[PDB]
Amino acid sequence: YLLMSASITELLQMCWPSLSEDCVASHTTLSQQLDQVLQSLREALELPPLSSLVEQAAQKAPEAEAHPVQI
Amino acid sequence: AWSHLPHFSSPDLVNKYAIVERLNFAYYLHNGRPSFAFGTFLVQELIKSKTPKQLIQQVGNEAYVIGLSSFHIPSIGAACVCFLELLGLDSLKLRVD
Repeated sequence: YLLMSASITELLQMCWPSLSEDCVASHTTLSQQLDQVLQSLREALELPPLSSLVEQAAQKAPEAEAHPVQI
Repeated sequence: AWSHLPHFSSPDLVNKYAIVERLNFAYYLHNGRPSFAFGTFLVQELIKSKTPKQLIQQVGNEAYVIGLSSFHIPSIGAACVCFLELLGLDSLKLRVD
């Protein structure tokens, strides 16, 4: 699994939770997903107060349903 | 009174100082003989473990001590991990250390 994801004493001293069958790739996928999300998160959220909210409230409902932040 | 001509093994003295030892698992672990380590440990002790829970806990304590002894060296650490896994206990205390 380590080799495939990349695609002994090398491993048996790392610090994933347990050496069970799934947990390794499970954590790898979880961490990668959280990072790939939060990166685009900060990217979007980095983009008048009342005025801005008023304008954002003047669009079409289907458009508002696809708010990238909400997305 | 040493009546008998004694030597390096005077019978009464030999009893007075008969102190024998068996090849304890530290031999394999300290060398690093994992599967043989567990297997010989079982051969000597598993049957001999009249208190399997108590003996298992004691062996675990020994394993933790041994592992902590050798932080820098890689081979000792790997052996510690394998022996803990073959023991049947948690594999996070030694790794955390």
